[PDB]
Amino acid sequence: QYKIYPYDSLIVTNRIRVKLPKDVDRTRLERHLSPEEFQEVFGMSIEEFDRLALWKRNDLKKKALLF
Repeated sequence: QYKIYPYDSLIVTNRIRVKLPKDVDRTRLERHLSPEEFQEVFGMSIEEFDRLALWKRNDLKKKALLF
């Protein structure tokens, strides 16, 4: 559905090093990050995300330096 981009480059914390590409969204960047990376960068299991709601996925994303 989307293009699996690198978390190291996707992380806003690297905004100083490099900026995000053009073929990437900012509203739902979660879909641009692999499942193993999302659960590895967040801490919980990938299953938790799917079980959680959007509002939650968004909040956690920002905390993970995704937004």
